[PDB]
Amino acid sequence: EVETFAFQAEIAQLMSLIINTFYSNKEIFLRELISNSSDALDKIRYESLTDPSKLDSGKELHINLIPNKQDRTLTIVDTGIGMTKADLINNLGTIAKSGTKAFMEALQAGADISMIGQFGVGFYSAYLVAEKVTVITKHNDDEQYAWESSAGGSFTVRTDTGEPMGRGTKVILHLKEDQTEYLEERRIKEIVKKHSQFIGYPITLFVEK
Ligand SMILES: C#CCCCn1c(Cc2cc(OC)c(OC)c(OC)c2Cl)nc2c(N)nc(F)nc21
Repeated sequence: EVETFAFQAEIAQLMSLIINTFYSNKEIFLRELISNSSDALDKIRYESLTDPSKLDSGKELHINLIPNKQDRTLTIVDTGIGMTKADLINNLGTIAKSGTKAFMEALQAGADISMIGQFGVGFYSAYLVAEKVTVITKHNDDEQYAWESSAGGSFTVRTDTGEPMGRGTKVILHLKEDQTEYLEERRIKEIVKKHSQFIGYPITLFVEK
């Protein structure tokens, strides 16, 4: 069964602001998601130092960026720690509520949307460029899940029966019609170099086709 959930009103409000604010500097979505990847790869590596079996679902620690012009998707893939169903439905939203409030106050005081990552809610910058976001994820302790949302106040979760990933997270950005620049190899390399050049994991940019 596909389960449908309501976001918290605060998360829904942050999502509308991201969607609705005039703000040209949309490219920062990408460092935010790569930085999320990097932090998740730090967590699995750190956990595997006192428990080596945590890497039996895959030893390689890396980030892939995969454009697809036909589907109009940019996918950010990591082999980090992954997320459990409790993360997807409850834990992450509980934390997000307070980083939301702070981010919202900061914008009023004169901060801008690019600073979102400082408030633990940078994931939502995905909606600068994406009309829908699908998150596929598998943690050692749980099953493989698909989370999805096009904003509008709700998200769904379901067991994922697609191709098993081992361990880690794929964020599939279904791009808005006017943001297909983020599918172009030269544009992605530009942004990675500008904002993500010191990530301590190999980042592979796949090419089409
Ligand atoms: C916030 C925060 C950090 C943790 C959640 N998270 C994120 C950000 C994120 C935050 C969310 O709530 C604030 C969130 O819920 C809608 C979310 O949804 C699937 C993601 Cl991917 N990306 C990763 C990732 N690549 N890998 C792992 F393992 N965890 C991740």
